Amino acid sequence: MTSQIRQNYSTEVEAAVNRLVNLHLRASYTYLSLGFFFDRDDVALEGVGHFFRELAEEKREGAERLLEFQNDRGGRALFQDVQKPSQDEWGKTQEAMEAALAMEKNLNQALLDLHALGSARADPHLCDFLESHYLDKEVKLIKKMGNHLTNLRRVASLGEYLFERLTLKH
Amino acid sequence: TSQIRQNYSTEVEAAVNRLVNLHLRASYTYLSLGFFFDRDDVALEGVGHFFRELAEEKREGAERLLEFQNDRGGRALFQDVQKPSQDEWGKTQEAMEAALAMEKNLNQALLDLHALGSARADPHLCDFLESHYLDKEVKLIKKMGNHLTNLRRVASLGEYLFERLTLKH
Amino acid sequence: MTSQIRQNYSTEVEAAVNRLVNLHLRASYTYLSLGFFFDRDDVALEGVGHFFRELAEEKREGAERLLEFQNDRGGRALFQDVQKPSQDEWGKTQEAMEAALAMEKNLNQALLDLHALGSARADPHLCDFLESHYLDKEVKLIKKMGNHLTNLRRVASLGEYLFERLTLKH
Amino acid sequence: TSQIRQNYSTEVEAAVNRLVNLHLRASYTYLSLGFFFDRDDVALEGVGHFFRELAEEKREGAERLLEFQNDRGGRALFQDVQKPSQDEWGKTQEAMEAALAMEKNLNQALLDLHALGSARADPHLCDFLESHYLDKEVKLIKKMGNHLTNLRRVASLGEYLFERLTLKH
Repeated sequence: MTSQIRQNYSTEVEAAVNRLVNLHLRASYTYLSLGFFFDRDDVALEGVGHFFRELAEEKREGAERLLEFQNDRGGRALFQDVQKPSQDEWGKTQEAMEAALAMEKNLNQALLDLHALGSARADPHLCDFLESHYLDKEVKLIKKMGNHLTNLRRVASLGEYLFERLTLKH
Repeated sequence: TSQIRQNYSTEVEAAVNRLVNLHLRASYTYLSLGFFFDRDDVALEGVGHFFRELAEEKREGAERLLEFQNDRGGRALFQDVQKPSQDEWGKTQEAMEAALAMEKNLNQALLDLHALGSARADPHLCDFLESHYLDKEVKLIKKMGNHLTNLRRVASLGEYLFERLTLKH
Repeated sequence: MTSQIRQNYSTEVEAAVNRLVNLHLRASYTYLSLGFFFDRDDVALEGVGHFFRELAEEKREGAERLLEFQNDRGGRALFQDVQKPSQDEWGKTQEAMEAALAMEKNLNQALLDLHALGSARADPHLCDFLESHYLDKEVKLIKKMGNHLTNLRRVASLGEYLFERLTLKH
Repeated sequence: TSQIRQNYSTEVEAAVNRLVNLHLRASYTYLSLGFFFDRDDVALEGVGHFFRELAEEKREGAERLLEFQNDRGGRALFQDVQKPSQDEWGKTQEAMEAALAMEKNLNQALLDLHALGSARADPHLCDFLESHYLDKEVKLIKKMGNHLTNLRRVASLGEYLFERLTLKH
């Protein structure tokens, strides 16, 4: 059938929002894997673990907010398989932070493609939603990850422990 | 002409005037609805309060659009506020369908004004409409869709129960 | 690789905890799908939606607690694909509650299988953890779902709305 | 022969006595460790406080096991508490490895007592051990493993930094 409330909503935009919800769920899954990898007994870096566990929660809230938006606009959420994380062990915190930065840059590129699509179909509500809820948060998180990576390259064992102790915990 | 007018078009100004007129007429229709649902032969005060609040919201929208028109250097031109389309609105389901259609038309007018402002390169107007008008409209349309679904679900007795358990509290 | 803290922990039990984490994640995914299906404009039962959204949170906390346990015991978490929910649309709230009850009973059966496995391999900490954190919660949730199903069969349109209004909180 | 003894075995009673002795010996060793780490030529007061707290935890464990033995109708038999296995414990990494080995031995003894009580069908003893001894022991072993990983990571200067930023916090 057709929704009674659906207005100025495209099927392409709806599929793109569904794919974005899947991407956000996959990112939350990867961050859960990272956070639980970093509290292992042979890693023992609980600050990095808390960082990634908070990022997993943030991505989960993002996916749930995108689903609420999809429901508000008259679209039907179609859930897909949440692909497992790309790695089982993430090595040092620098490699893990580089992987997280690449993943958020890909998520941001997807957000920007959805914004360009919504601006093409003249969907101002979708673009305003993405701007007020997704774009600035993402650039802030990418800047924070760049700072963390710079400080990790600076302290590069002992420097890794000092970074986890004095930067991530504080 | 005005000393403060900048990046403001005459087409956009006329569109804002027509939009404040649409908002005033929608507030008028919601006032008529809320006072129809308070009659002694209707006696549904929850759905009456619903439309009485919607009339206030539409009036605030029209006044905010007028403040915007004044802030941008435009001249507000007021027109006749056409009387509501109906005197009696029947059951609450028919009235809620009429309100939903009216707000879908209002949201379509808002989107047309946003497209006009984006074509004329008026970023302030589009930002104003996005931050103040679009999301409120989609939220109200979703609420009206939920109300209509629940009204179709309960459909006399179901109407009273909907007004008591959903609209009143 | 011969972790320093692993003691009285089996590889079979570790694989079973991993499968349980995957089952809990799949259940949380299914409950998220349910709670967002019950918030559509053509369903409009936000009480049932809130119920299922709260259950998805509980399943996610269960999976995270099982992962914390796996880390505490010296096991390595292996993440798999989170299979998409079994249905896209769940029909009436009675069919959806029956599906949720079946899923809860299957999750409880998996928990009991893991408890029996841990008792077979003489793993007292695992069985104590499952008893104090998972079994009673499961039987309470199953009893609540049985009560909800009985009341839904009792009120069986108008009865569904009345059940969502007077029984389910928002 | 006691009036309250029920479902209590002589084997289980002897095992609880041996476990109380093991807990007292572990408390003695942790006391020796904590007082070794506040020496003037060690000067690591954080890792000293760590072991001073662990000694108190083992003392509470032994006293709770004695209270349990009294509650079940058994007669506590106290034995000699052997001196700690070392007088000087070297660096904090060697000392933490020794503490981890002692904790794993204590946990293995707890698991043997649990298996014994489950063999004699003593559900109260197993429930007591599960609710009071097993989870605490696995948490302490995980904490010691994390401490050892961080000590191997920072490994002089790294040892001081670990005692300052991890143990004092």
